[PDB]
Amino acid sequence: MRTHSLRYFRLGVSDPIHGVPEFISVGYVDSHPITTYDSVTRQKEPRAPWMAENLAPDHWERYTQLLRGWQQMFKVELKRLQRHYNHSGSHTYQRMIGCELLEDGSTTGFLQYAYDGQDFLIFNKDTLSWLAVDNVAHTIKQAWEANQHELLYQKNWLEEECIAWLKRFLEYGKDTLQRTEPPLVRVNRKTALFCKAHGFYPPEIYMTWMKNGEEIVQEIDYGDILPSGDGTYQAWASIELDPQSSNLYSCHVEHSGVHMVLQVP
Amino acid sequence: QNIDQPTEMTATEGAIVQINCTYQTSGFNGLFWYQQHAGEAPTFLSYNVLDGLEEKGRFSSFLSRSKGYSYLLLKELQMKDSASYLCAVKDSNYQLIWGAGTKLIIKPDIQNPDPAVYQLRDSKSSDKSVCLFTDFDSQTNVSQSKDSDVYITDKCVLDMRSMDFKSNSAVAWSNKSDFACANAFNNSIIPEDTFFPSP
Amino acid sequence: NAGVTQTPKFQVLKTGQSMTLQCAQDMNHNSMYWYRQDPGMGLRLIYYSASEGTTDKGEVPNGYNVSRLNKREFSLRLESAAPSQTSVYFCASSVWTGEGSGELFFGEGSRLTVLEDLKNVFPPEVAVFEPSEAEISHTQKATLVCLATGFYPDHVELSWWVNGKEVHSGVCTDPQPLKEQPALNDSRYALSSRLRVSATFWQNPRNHFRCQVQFYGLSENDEWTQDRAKPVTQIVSAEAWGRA
Amino acid sequence: IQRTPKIQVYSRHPAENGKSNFLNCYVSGFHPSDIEVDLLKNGERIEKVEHSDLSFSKDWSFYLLYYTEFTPTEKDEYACRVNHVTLSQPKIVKWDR
Ligand SMILES: *Cc1cc2nc3c(=O)[nH]c(=O)[nH]c3nc2cc1C
Ligand SMILES: [Cl-]
Repeated sequence: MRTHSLRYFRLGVSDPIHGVPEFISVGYVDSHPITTYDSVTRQKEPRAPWMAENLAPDHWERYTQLLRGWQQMFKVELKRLQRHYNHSGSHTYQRMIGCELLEDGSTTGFLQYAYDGQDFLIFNKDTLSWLAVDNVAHTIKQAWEANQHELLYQKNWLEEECIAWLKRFLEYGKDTLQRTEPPLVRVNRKTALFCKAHGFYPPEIYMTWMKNGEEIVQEIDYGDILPSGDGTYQAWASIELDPQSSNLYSCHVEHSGVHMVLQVP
Repeated sequence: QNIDQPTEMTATEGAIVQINCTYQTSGFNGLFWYQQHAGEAPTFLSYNVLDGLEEKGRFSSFLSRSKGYSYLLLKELQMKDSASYLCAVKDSNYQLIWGAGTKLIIKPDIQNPDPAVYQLRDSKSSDKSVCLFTDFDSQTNVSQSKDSDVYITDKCVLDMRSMDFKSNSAVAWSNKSDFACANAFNNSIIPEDTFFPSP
Repeated sequence: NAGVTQTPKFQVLKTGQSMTLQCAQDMNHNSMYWYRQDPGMGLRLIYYSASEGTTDKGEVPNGYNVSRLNKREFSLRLESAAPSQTSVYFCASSVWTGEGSGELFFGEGSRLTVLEDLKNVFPPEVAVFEPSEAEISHTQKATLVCLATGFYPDHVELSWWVNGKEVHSGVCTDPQPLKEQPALNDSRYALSSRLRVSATFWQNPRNHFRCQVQFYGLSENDEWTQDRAKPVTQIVSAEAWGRA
Repeated sequence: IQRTPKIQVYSRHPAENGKSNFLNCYVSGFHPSDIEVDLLKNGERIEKVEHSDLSFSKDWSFYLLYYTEFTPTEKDEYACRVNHVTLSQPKIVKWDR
C-alpha cells in the first residue's frame, strides 16, 4: 500500500472561556478524523461513517469510559505543570500518540506532549527514555522514567497494538483511504506562471517548476495542499518569469506513483 | 479470548517450579502474575509486556508474545510459597482476562520420618474417638474415608518454629463402636514401619 | 495506609434479601472494581468505575448495581439475592486505568452464601482432645486436636489460645473444610486443627489451652422459625489444661 | 507562544460565473484554539455557513475549514473574516479569483 498513519491527539485547557471544552481527544487515520470525545458530551463518537458501521456499541461504550478517565488524568497533569511553571490564567496541554505503516512494510511510532503549543516531552521508544525541553519537563521525566514498566508498555503499544489498530481501520475504510483520484493540472499566467492541481486524493502531492531541465528550489513559491470540501484536495506552485531571456519552463507533478509534465510553450 | 494455566502443581521444598500460562487474545497490553494465599486477597507479583525474562528475588517471570505464553519461575521453594498463582492478560481494550489459577502444593523435606498413628484422649464433652496419623514422609498420601460415619482430613504441615521442625499429620474420628485407630487409616497406603502403640 | 477496606467479611442471605457491600480505598486511586471469584474459573468483573463520576458494567452485571459515591468509595448492591450469587466478592483499585502497566490492589474479600431457607444454618460444635501419652514418650512432643463439626455455611475462623494469648506457631488448621456428607449440596462441614508443643510445655499443669471458633451466622433481623436455637453469629470454644 | 492564523480563501472548483460552487475559508497554523470565522458576501455576514470540527496538526497548531455553497457572479465580492487572540482587530481576506 501507500504509507498510512494512525494518531490520537488530546487538548486540555486550564481555564476555558464559557462553552469551550476543558478536554478534547480526536483520532485520525491519515488526514481523516475517525473518532472524537470531549468533556462536554462525555461520549466517544465516530467521525467517519466506516468507523460507525464496523464497530459495535460495546466498543464505543468501553472507550467512552476510558476517555472519561483520561480526561481526569489530563486535568491533573495540566494542573501540576502550571503549578510548576508558576503560571496564571489559561494554558494548554497537548498529547499526540500514534504510528505509521510505511509502504516498504517498515513501521514508526511516536508519543509526545506539548505545553502552550510547544514541545514539552518526547518519547524515544528505542532508548526507552523521555526528552525534556526544560526543567519542569525534567521533573516529569524523572518520575515517568522511574516506572520502567510503563515505558515498556508504551513501546509495545506503539510497535504492535497501534500498527494492528491501523491495519484494522485501513480495512474498514479502504474504499476511502486506498483509492486514487488523479489531479487535474493546468498552467495559468498572472508576472508569474502558476501551476494548479485540483480534484486529487490522497493529499500527498509533489509539484515543482523546472527551468531548462534543472530545478530552481530557491525561486519557487509553494502553496499549501488544501481541502476542497468534497474529499479531494488542491494545490499550486508559482515561478517568477524572467523578461530578459527566454527559458523553457515546465511544471512537474507527482502523485500516487505517476509523474506529469506540463511544458509552457 | 481465553487464558489457560494448570489447575494444580506439587513440588518439593527447596526445588524449582515453573508455572505456565498460555493465552489467546485479540491484542496484548501486558501479562500479570498475582499471588493468592488461601482465604486471602491476591497481590501483585510481576508484569511483563516485552519478550524475555525478568527476575525479582526468588521469582522470575518470562514472556513470549509470539508464542502467547508466560511462566512464573519459583526457585528454592519454601512452605510459605504454598498458594494459588493467578495469571492475567490485558487485551487490546485494556480489559483483564484472568486465568483460573494454579494451586502450588509444597512437600516439606522431612528430615527424620517417624510415622505413627496415635489415639488422642477422649473429651468428656464429646462422643468422638480421635486418631492422629503423624510424622510421616511427604511422599505418603492420605485417602478419604470409605465409611460414611468415619471422617478423615487431608494432610496438614505444621511448623514448630522454636525447634525448626516440620511434620505432616492427618486426623480421623468417629463415634462408631467399631472404630479403632489401628484401622482408622486402612484405606490409605501408609508406611510399612508405621508405629501403632498398644491400646 | 489501610489500602482497600471492604465489608462485611462474611454474610448469609435468604433468597430475595438485599445486601450492600462496602469498599473504600485510602490510596487516592481513580479506578475501582468489583469482582466475584468462584471455584474452577478466573475472576469475573461485575462492575467497574474508571474514574470518579463514571461507572459501567463488567462481564457479569446482572443482579448487581454499583455506586461510585466519591473518589474513595465504591459499593456493590445485590438487590434480590439469588443462590447463584453465592461467591467470594473482591473489591480492587488501581491508580488509573487504560494504562497497561498498573497493578490492582485488592480488598480482603467478602464471602456471601445465599440460601433458599435458613433452616440449614448451624454453628459448629467444638471439642478439644488431649495429647497421646504414647506420642509424648515416643517423640517428646504433644499434639492437641480441635474438631469443629456440623457447621454450615463454611463461615468460620478457628484460633488457638495458650495461657490467654493467641498462638500461631505450632498450629496447623485444614485449609479446606470437610463435607460430612460428600454427596449433598448442602452438607454440613467439619474442620480440624492441631497444636503441637514440647512435652515439657504440655506437662506443666499451669498451662492452659483453648480452641475458639468464631462462626458468622444469622443476626437479629433474620427470621427464625425452627424448634432449635437460632444460629446467630457466635463464638464456640473448648479448653484443656496441661497434665503433669 | 501564540501563533496567528493563516487564512486562505478559495473555491472548491475553478470558478465560472453562473456555475454553482463552494467558497472555502481554510484557517490553519493558529494557537491557542479559540477562534471566530465568518464568510462575507459584499461585506455582509453570510448566514448558512458550515464548518468542520477543530482539527489538530503535528506541530500542535490547529486548523478549520469554513465553507458555504454559492454561485459566483461578476459583481459580488466575497471575503473571510477571522478574529483570534493574536489579532488586534478582525482580519479580512477577500476571495481573489
Ligand atoms: C477512541 C480513542 C481511542 C484511544 N486509544 C488510545 C490508546 O489506546 N492509547 C493511548 O495512549 N491513547 C489513546 N487515545 C485514544 C483516543 C480516542 C478518542
Ligand atoms: Cl476569539
